[PDB]
Amino acid sequence: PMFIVNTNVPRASVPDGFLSELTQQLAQATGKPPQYIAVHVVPDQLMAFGGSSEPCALCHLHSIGKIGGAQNRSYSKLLCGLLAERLRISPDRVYINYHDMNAANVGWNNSTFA
Amino acid sequence: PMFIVNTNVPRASVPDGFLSELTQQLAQATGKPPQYIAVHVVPDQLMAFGGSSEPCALCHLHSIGKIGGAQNRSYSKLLCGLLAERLRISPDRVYINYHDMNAANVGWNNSTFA
Amino acid sequence: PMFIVNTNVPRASVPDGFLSELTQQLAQATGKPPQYIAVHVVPDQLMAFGGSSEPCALCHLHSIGKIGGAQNRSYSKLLCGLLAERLRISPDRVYINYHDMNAANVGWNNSTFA
Ligand SMILES: [Zn+2]
Ligand SMILES: [Zn+2]
Ligand SMILES: [Zn+2]
Repeated sequence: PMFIVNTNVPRASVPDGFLSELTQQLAQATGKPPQYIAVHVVPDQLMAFGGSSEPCALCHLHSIGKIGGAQNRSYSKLLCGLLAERLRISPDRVYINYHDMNAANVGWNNSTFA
Repeated sequence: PMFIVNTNVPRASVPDGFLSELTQQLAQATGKPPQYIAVHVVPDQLMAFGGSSEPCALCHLHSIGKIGGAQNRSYSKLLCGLLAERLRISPDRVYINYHDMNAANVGWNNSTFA
Repeated sequence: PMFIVNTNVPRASVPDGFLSELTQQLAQATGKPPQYIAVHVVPDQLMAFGGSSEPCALCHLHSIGKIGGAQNRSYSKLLCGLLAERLRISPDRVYINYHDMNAANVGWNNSTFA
């Protein structure tokens, strides 16, 4: 899994330990080994949500499998919870795009997962 | 809908009001309420288009529906027009990837849009 | 084709000529003219791979065609090779997501590629 969060929250408002928390919780929620989880946080962005520059987040989760209606609801509850608690972003100002990747379309270690 | 533009144009060359203009025009083009539109501009990037570093833009539009051949032509005319007029980027140095998302694959407010 | 690499390697560690090298190598690999290749490098990112903040890269390649099982293995060897040689990133700390785009879903020059 690869998770990116783009946010207008400033860098100093991203708490120490946040990438590690993301990694741990995504490993558990997806069932994937932590070694395969990548996370990326992009603060200080020029963004708006509903025309408003109040705190917001635009995110993507790519995974080989483990994507679907019920799973995605679970991930959203988890991730919006983290963004609210750690970054003080309202859940109704977060979008997360979920992408189920075919193994043949993910490169890693000089090859692909197919 | 959510729109990102990545560009090598400097931040100081992004005019005041640009995010609001994007929001408004995307609402109008997609037919979706502006409260549902998110926009993100990333200036000062290290980028090349066709081997050179004159102003350029690489963009993504994710939407739950409202994506298709004729619609996408209309979005491109709109968005390239805005990038040309406001950021002084030539339309032939803009790529826009259009992604039609399933509602179950978009997280928002602790759940999905399903 | 368009290629983005997001990395925690610092900007000063990105060699002069890297964008040009990516452009030329992608043109050769995809068989597309360099005029159609766009490249984007984003250094200094807050990211982790497997919970670790050692050097890593998270990448995307979007192309209209030229994506598939064998082609993607070849691109992965090529691109991991470049990131190892030029940015000193281990191949086992690189993910590349390959996205085969329909021509009608790529905007350019006020229209689409359809
Ligand atoms: Zn996406
Ligand atoms: Zn895309
Ligand atoms: Zn992707």
